Amino acid sequence: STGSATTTPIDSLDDAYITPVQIGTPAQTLNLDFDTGSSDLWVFSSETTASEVDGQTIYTPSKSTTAKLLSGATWSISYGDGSSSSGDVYTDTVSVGGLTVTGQAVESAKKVSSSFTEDSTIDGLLGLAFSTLNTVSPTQQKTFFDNAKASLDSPVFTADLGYHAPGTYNFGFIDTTAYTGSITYTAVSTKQGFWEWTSTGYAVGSGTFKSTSIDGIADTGTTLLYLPATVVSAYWAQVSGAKSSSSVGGYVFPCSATLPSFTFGVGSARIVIPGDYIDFGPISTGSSSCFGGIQSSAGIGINIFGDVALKAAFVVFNGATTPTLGFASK
Repeated sequence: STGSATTTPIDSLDDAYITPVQIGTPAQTLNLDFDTGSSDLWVFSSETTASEVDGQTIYTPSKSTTAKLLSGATWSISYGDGSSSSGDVYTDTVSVGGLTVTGQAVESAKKVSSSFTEDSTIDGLLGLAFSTLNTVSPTQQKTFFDNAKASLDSPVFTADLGYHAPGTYNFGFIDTTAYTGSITYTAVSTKQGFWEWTSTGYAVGSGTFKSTSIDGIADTGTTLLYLPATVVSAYWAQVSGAKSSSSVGGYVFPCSATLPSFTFGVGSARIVIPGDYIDFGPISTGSSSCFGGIQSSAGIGINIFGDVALKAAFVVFNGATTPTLGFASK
């Protein structure tokens, strides 16, 4: 089997991408944030505290003839940005782009943190990291991909995120028309539960490539590119007037600037992030100070190849017995 679904930016900045997901019978379609940095499929629901729902579409398990409460199961998650959610668990039929999993754990939120409530465009998350990170207790549950894998034509999914435009998540096949050149594959460590890999270096604009190992995670659920402070300083030094602002929370730059590209290495291959992809717009409405799309990871503990990086590539998440990642230009 295969599946293919379009993923759409939630706003004009590509702050996140939403993909429609069919849950239950008859189908209830929710727009979920596919997140290769986490491993829970959780949704706003008829069980979510009413004051914490503000425009999201909800899953109502009592209206699904295939929903079954997973007795005694609860979940609770906290993300790297400070947000969190928790609740109970159903199993139900879940389909993405024509690919159907029966008995998928659907984690129904009873509580969500304010950042979720405040974003009416995201109805929940669909985790695509390794199932070892799934938070369901006392019996950990499998991700959608883990459940589908054995049925897929090939045990892979691909992320093809658009810049200021829709893109595609495919399951079970490589669309060889979706990229240019070849796909360069690189080793993955699953020891932390992430799609963790090592970039071979970087360049700023037309500058020389710096060969240096940068361990990080391929994370579709993170907006920005978080890299070591040395790398980030070298980038923003090429933007007149750019500076790190403690009060804003990162590097800012004059909105009048033209940003240089940023290149990262995948083996001997190179992925070029155009400068425009690094512009996240005014820090507050009407400001002439703009927020940068490359930020320091120094306070995180891990480097994160988020959407800023991934949207410049066609990315293969190869879930073979020994997982690997592939990157192609497009």
